[PDB]
Amino acid sequence: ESQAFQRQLTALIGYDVTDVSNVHDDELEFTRRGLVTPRMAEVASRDPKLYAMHPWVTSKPLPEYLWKKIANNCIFIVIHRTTSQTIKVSPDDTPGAILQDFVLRVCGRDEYLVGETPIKNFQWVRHCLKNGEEIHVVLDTPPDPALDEVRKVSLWDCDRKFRVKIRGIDIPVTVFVEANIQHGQQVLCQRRTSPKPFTEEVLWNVWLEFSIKIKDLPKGALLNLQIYCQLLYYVNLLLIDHRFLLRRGEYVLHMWQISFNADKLTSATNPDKENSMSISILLDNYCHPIALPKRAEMPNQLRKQLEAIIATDPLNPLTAEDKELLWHFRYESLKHPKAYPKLFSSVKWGQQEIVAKTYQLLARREVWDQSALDVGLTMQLLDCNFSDENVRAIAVQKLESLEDDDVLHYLLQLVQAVKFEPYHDSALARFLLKRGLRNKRIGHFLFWFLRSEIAQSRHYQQRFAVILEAYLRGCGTAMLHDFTQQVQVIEMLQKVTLDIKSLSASSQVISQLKQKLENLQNSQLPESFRVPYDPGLKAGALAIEKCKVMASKKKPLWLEFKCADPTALSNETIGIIFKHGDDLRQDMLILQILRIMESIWETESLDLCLLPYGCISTGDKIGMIEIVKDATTIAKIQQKDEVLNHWLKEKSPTEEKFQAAVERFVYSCAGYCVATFVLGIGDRHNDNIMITETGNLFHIDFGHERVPFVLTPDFLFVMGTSGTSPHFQKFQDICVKAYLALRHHTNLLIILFSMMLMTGMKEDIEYIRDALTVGKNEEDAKKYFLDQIEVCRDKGWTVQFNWF
Ligand SMILES: COc1ccc(Nc2ncc3c(n2)n([C@H]2CC[C@H](O)CC2)c(=O)n3C)c(C)c1
Repeated sequence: ESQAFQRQLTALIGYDVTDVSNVHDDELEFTRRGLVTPRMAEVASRDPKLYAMHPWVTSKPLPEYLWKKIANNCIFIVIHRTTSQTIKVSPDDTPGAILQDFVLRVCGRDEYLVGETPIKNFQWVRHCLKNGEEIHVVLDTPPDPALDEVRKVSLWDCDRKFRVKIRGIDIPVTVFVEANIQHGQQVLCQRRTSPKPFTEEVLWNVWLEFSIKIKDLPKGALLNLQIYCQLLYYVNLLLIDHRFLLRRGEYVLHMWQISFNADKLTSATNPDKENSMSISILLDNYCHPIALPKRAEMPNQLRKQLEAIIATDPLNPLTAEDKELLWHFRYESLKHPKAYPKLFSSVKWGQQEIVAKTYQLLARREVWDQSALDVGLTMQLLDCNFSDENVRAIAVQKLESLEDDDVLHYLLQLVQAVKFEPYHDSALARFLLKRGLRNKRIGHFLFWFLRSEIAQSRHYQQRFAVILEAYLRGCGTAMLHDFTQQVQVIEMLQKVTLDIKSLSASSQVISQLKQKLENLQNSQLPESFRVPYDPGLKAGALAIEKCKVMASKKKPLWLEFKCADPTALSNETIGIIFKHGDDLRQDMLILQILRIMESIWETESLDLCLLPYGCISTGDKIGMIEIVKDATTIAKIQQKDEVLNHWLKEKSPTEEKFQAAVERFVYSCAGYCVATFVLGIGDRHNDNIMITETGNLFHIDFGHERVPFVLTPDFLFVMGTSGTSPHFQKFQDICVKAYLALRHHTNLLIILFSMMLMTGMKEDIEYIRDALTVGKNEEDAKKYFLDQIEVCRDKGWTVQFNWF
């Protein structure tokens, strides 16, 4: 009766937040009640009308390539009733002015054209102009906001050295315990136990005294415990808790098993108590509670040394000379905004006096607050290397400036950045909540980004579940209903995917698939649901006739659905692929960097025609993918030079379209050539590369003799070259222009890649350093990328054959 709402959330989240079996403290519960106020703050402040209609707008300028589509400075928009009427409108006109009570909704979508923004600033308009599609809208009644209703003694006095006694270990299946006092990634001090023979139970009952004092312990200090037989098991314990108190008492911590990573810094313990290793520890308990409280100019040559350090990439290491120089001239380093990540690495966190000096420094935020928002720099202070709550907070405040559109660009990476946070109720977690509760699109993707990690990562499911419950308790009854219609479908369809995969090592499989879905369609399944990757799109009834099982090494479910919106322009079905086997969380990350790459090029007035298809990971190596209409594989066309160009002319009806297809190929090919090379996912097979009948080429399957990228003689013949051509010159020109544009955002791409490698996947990250050629000049870099084209031209088909 009363607890029916919590059980409703538990089914949506995929984890029971009310469960307190895998906890040793009230951390998750304190953060649950602490997340009430920021949720209430956004629910009360948000506009009912604007939130219900969720307008997707951008304050960014209109691109140079998109102005070419608007003739005589007036675009055409058609308003529907049975009857339609075309209206010529200026790009600077507001929807109300075109309206001359009634809303302008997109035909066949849940996207609305409202607010004090011009038509050129609407994301749907910029999309229609790109693909060369007519802007079709319908005079609708505004959606009711009532559908979105919401249901309702000092530590610095302790001069004694820190110690912790390791009682023993226990496993049902030579060894020693490695104790570490960690702050981020840096180890303050290390102490190891005597090596005793490895058995079922190994007791020590000995105190491990550290060099660090109680006074010198910082906020967010971790007690890293490691088992070496070499490394086998790991576990962590936050020494200074969420209530600013030094931990006390007996603890039995279940350790995570191995075989660097975001999964190592986790405060959460192993839920598998009947199969994992455990550790018994005791912390010095006291009667009184121990709580934690709250110039001259640089010379010419030394300034040249300091400015050189700030100028280097985020991966370049800081020596003792570098760290001491940055800390001594911290006030001059404070003047430079790019110096902040390198400066906050130069500070001794295991020293009470030094940490206090970092706080009085940070107080003079006069230059940081006034500085231009650098997302690369902002994200830099949110990684594994930064664990001070106050240092991480100065980055989160800069993210507040970021508009809704740009929040969507980095939403996935910001969600993964929570893994690097020492405590649960953090500024970043509170930020993701507020931005998710303000905008329906941000909140929708937030739900799926959180639900993806909960379903797989047991290391962070407890943390992400309390963030999802906090979002879910303010998204409104309308979204809560939609999220259930989505969950019910994705869960029922995940069952069929794993069932069909188990039945295959044909006529039998396709007849059994059509059997399994038919009885599901005429049962408890919803009549309509929202597409997790395209929330504007709404899929209805299953097209059982068009449903099939794909023929590959894995057995995915090719599913087709009729559109729920009857105001849709075409009767075209929605295609969704349910695939098990590959890690879709990796595909999710690469596709996001690809979307960022498109925005990076947009600011530089470039359009490299990338196709970043929809992909949402739902469970254990299982999720959904977008079916790209009128698109096939390169290997499918082969099942050698003329073969690809002939397919383009065959699928082209008029010469007007084939001359457009060759241009659509030149941009899309060069775009994926640059993108895949930078991220180190360029040496791929024809089966993992696709092309549309419109000429748009795109890379697929990012589930983890050599060549930098794919530029085979079948593609070069489309351009008209054999081992120059007017199209090939256009290709190399845009290849240089696109590569040069990404080098202007090196630190962004370095920090995006570094995070991806830690949350999704040391020497491996070092790849982008050479790929984006750090240290070299713009003219020197031009020759490097042109030489990579020459490697592809010399190799040709040699690499493609080698893939067995
Ligand atoms: C994460 O990888 C994926 C999976 C499916 C799609 N969508 C998709 N739409 C239409 C397709 C298609 N795939 N394929 C594949 C099947 C998988 C195989 O590996 C390659 C060929 C086709 O033959 N047609 C006609 C994408 C864009 C990426």
